[PDB]
Amino acid sequence: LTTFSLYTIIVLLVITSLYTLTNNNNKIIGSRWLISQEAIYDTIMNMTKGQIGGKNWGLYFPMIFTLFMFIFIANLISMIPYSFALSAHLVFIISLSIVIWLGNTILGLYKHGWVFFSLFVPAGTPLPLVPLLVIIETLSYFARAISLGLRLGSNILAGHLLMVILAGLTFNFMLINLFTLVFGFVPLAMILAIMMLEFAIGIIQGYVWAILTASYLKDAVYLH
Amino acid sequence: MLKRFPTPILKVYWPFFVAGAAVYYGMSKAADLSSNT
Amino acid sequence: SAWRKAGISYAAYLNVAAQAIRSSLKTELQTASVLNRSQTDAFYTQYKNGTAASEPTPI
Amino acid sequence: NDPVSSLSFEPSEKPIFNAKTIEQSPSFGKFEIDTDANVPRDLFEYTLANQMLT
Amino acid sequence: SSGLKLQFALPHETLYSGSEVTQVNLPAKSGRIGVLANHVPTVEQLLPGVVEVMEGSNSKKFFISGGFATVQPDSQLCVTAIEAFPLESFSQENIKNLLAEAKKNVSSSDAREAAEAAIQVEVLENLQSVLK
Amino acid sequence: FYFMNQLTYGFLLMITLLILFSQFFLPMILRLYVSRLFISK
Amino acid sequence: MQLVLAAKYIGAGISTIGLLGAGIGIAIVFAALINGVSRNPSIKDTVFPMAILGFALSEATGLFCLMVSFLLLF
Amino acid sequence: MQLVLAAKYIGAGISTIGLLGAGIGIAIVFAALINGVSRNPSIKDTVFPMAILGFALSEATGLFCLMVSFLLLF
Amino acid sequence: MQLVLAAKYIGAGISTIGLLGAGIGIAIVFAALINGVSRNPSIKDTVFPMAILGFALSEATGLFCLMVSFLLLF
Amino acid sequence: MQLVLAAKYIGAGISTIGLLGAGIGIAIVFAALINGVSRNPSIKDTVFPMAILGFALSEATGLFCLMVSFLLLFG
Amino acid sequence: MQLVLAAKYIGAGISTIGLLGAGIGIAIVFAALINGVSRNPSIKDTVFPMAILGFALSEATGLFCLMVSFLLLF
Amino acid sequence: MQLVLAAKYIGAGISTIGLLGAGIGIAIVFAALINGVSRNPSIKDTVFPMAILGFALSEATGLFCLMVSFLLLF
Amino acid sequence: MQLVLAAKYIGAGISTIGLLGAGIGIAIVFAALINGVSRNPSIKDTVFPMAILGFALSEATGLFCLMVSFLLLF
Repeated sequence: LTTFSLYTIIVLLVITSLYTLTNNNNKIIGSRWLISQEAIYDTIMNMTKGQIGGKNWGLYFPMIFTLFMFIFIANLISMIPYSFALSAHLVFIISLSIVIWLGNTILGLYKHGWVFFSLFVPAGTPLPLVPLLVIIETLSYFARAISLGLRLGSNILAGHLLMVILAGLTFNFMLINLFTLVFGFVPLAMILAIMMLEFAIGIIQGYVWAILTASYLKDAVYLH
Repeated sequence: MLKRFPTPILKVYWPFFVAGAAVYYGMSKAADLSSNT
Repeated sequence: SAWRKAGISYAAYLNVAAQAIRSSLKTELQTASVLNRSQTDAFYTQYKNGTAASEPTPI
Repeated sequence: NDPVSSLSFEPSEKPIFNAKTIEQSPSFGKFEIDTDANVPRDLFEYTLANQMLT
Repeated sequence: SSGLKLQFALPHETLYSGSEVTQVNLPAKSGRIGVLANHVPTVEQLLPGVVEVMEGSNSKKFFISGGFATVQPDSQLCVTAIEAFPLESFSQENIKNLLAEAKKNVSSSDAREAAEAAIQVEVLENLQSVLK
Repeated sequence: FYFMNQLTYGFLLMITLLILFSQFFLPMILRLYVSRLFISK
Repeated sequence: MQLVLAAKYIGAGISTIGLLGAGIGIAIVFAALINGVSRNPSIKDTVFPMAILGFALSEATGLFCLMVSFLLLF
Repeated sequence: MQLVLAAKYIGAGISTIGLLGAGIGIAIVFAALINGVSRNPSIKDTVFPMAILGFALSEATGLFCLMVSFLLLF
Repeated sequence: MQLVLAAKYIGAGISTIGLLGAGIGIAIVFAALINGVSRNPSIKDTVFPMAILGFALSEATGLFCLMVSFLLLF
Repeated sequence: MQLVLAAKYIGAGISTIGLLGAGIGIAIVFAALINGVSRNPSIKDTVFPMAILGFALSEATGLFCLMVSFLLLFG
Repeated sequence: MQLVLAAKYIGAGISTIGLLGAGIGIAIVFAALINGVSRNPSIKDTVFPMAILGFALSEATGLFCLMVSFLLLF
Repeated sequence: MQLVLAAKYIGAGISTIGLLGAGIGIAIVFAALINGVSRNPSIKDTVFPMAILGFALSEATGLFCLMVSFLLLF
Repeated sequence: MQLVLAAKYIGAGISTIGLLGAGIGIAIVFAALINGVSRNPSIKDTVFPMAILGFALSEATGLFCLMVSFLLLF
C-alpha cells in the first residue's frame, strides 16, 4: 500500500459520501448536495453536446465525467502544508495523458484505419505542403498529449512547494522581529492569497483537462 | 433512486480498455528494465 | 447621453435636440415656422382591433 | 399619394430597409462604418422618420 | 468630381443644394472630419456641433441640431440637418441658460423623459460653447 | 515505477463510477424528468 | 565534463525563453475570439475550433522550446 | 572539445528562440482571421486557405530555427 | 582553435534570433491581407501578387539572417 | 589571435539581430499599405510608390547593419 | 591587448541593436502616413513634409548608434 | 585597467540601446501627429508645439543614454 | 577592484535600459494626447495637465534608473 494507493482509497471514501449517501428524499431536490453535482453534471452534459455532439456525444460522456471527477477530487484536498499530494511525484498524471492519447488513436485507427492519416491534411496544403503539415500535425498529436499531463502535475508540485517555501520565510520573520507588527501577517496574507490561487487553479485545470480530452475525442470520431 | 436502468458500460468503451491492456503489457517491463534498485 | 436604452430612439433624441435649438433660438429668429414646429396636437389612439386602445394619447 | 401633377395623383410606395439588412447591402463595404456608433439602427430610424415625413 | 458639393438642407428650407465648398467641418460621434474633394464614401452620425462651411468667401459656421454626415464615391457630401445656426444671430445666452436651469430639475423625471432632458441640457451646453 | 494497483485499479474505479452514475443517478435525473412530465399531463 | 553540464544547464535555461511568445500568442488568439464573439455572437460556434487549433500550434512552439531545453538537460 | 560542445549547447539554446516569433506570428494571423470572419462571415471560405498556408510557413520559420538548434546539438 | 569554434557556434546561435522579425513581419502582412479581404472581397485579386511579394521580401530578410548564421557555421 | 576572431564572430552574431527589426518594420509598412488599399481601392497609384520607398529605405537601414556585421566578419 | 580589442568588438556588436527601434520607427511613421493618405487623399501635401521630418528624426538615433559603434571599432 | 578598459567598452556598447526607444517613441509621436491631422487638419497648428515638446522629452532618454555611454568611455 | 570596477561599468551599462521605458512612456502619453485633442479640441485644456503629470512621472522613473546607473559609476 503505497502513498498513491492509500490516497486513491481516500478519494473513493469522499466520492460516495456526497451523493450516494443522501438517497432519501425520492425527489430531484431535498438536499443541496444533490444540486451540487447535477450542476457540474449539467455543465459537462451541455458541454458534451457543444463539443462531442452530433452522433455519439452521450455515448462517450462518462469518461469525460469520470476523469473530471478524478481530477476535481484529487485537487480539492491539496492545500494543507503537510499535503504530501499524490506522492509529490505526479507521474500518473503523465500516464493518464499517455493512455488517453493511446486509446484515442486506436479508436481513430479502428474507426478510420488508413483514413486516420487523412486527418493531417484538413482542407488544403497541396503536395508541396503535404510533408510539412503532416510533420506538424503528427508531432503536435504527441505534443499536446505529453504537455497535458506534465502541466497539471508540475503546477500541483509547484503550488505545494510554494506553500512550504513561503511558510519557512514566515517562520523566520515571526522569530526575529521583537516589537514591530508588519513582518508576519503580510507574509501570512500572501499565504492566504497563494492558497486561494492553488485551490482555484485546480478547479479550472480540471475543467481545462475535461475540455481538452473532449477536444481530442472529436478529432478521433470526426475527421476534419 | 438506484433503480438500475441498463446503460452502456462495456459495449462501446472497449477501445480505451484494450489500449489500457496493451499499455499494461510493457508497462511492468519498463519498471523491470529500469529497476535501479 | 444615452438615448437608446435610457431614452426611446434616435428619432426622439434628434427631435429633442431640434426642440432645443428652436426653443433656445434668439428672439428675432422666432417666427410662425418655429411656432408650428413647437405646435403639436396629435392624439395616439392605437385602434383596438384585438385590444390595447391607447385612447388619443397626446403627442 | 404622389402629387405628380397640379391636379392628378396616385398612391405610391417607399420601402424601408431594416437595420438587420442595411448591414447586408452589397455596397455596404465601401463605407468605413464604426461599431461604436451602431450606425445601422440609427440609419434605419432616421430613414424611417425622413421618408414617412416626406 | 471637381471639388466637393454640399447638400446641406433644413426642413423649413434647404441651406445648400450642391454648392461648391472649399472645406467642411463635420462634428460627429467620433470626431470632426475635413472633407473637401474626392475622399472616400462614408456614413456617419452628426453629433450636435459647429458644422463650419469653409469657403473662399468666408468660413461661415453653423451649429447643427443633429443629422447624418454621409459621403458618396462621386465626391458627394450629403449632410442632412434640421436646425442651423445662421451666422451669429442664433446666439441667445439668457434663454439658453434659463432652459438649462429650469429643466435640469426634470432631468430625473421619468427614464426616457429624464434621458431626453439630460441630452437637451448637453446640447444647450454645446450651444453655450457656440455662444462664445 | 509502481503502477499495478493504481492504473488497472483506476480503470476499475472508472467502471465503478460508471455504474453508480449511469445506472443510478442518470436514471434518477431521467426519472424526475419524466415524473414531472406525466405530472403535467 | 563540468563545463559541458554547466553549458547544458544554461542552454536549457536560454531555450526556455522561446515560450513567452507562445503564451502571448495563445493569449492574443483568445482575445481575438472574445472580440469576434462580441461583434458576432452567432458565429461563436463556427469560429471556436480555430481558437483551439491556434492554441495547439503555439503550444507546439513552446514545447519545441521545451524539447530543446530537456534534451539539453537529460 | 569541452568548450566546443559547451558553446554548441549554448548556440542551440539561443537558436531555439525562433519558436517565439513563429508562435506570435501564427497567433496574429489567427487573430486577424477571427476578426475578419466575425466581421464578415461570408469571407470565411475564401480567407481560410492562404491564412492556413501563411501560419504554416510562419511556423516553418521557427522550424528552421529549431533545425539550426538541432545541427548545433548534432 | 577551440575558442574560435565555440564563439562561432554562439554567434550562429545569436544570429538565429534574426528569424523572429521575419516571422512577425510575414504574419502581420498576412494579417493585414486577411483584414483587407474581409473588408472588401474585391481587393484580394489586386493585392495578392504584391502581398506575396512583400511576404517574400520579409522572408528574404529572414533568409539573409539564416545565411549569415550558416556562413558563421561554415 | 584566437580571442580576436572569437570576438569578431560574437560581435557579428549579435549584430545580425538588427535585421529582425528592419524586416518586421518593412512588413508593418506593407501591412498598413494593404489596409489603405483595401479601404481605398482608388488610392493605389498614390500609395504604391511611397510604400515601395519606405520598403527600400527600411531595407537600407537593415542592410547597413548587415554590412557592419560583414566588416566585423571579414575585416 | 587582445582582450580590450575583443571587448570593443563585442560592444560594437551590441551597439547595433538600436536598428530595431530605428527601423520600426521609420515603419510606423510611414505606416500611419500611408493610412492617412489612403483614408484622406487630400492631406498628403501637408503630411508628407512632417512625415519625412519625423523619419529623419527617428533615423538620427540609428545613425548615432552606428557612429558610436564605428568609433568604438576605430 | 586593461580589463577595466575592456569592460568600459562592453558597457558602453550595452548602454547604447536607449536610442532605440528614443527613436521608436518620437516616431510613434509623429504617427499620432499625422493620423490626427489626417482626421482633423485644423488641429495641426495646435498640436505642432505640444508634439515638438513631446519629441524633445522622448529624445531626452537617448541623450541620457549618450551621456552614460560617454561617462563609460571617457 | 579590477573585477569590481568592470562589473560596476557593465552594471551601469545594463541599468541604462530604463530610459527605454521612460521614453515609451512619454511618447505614447503624448501620442494619446495628440489623438484626443485632434478628436476633440475642447477637451485639450483639461487633458493637457494630465499628460503633463504622466510624462513627468515617466521621466521620474527614467531618472531613478539614471541615478542607479550613476551610483555604479561614482
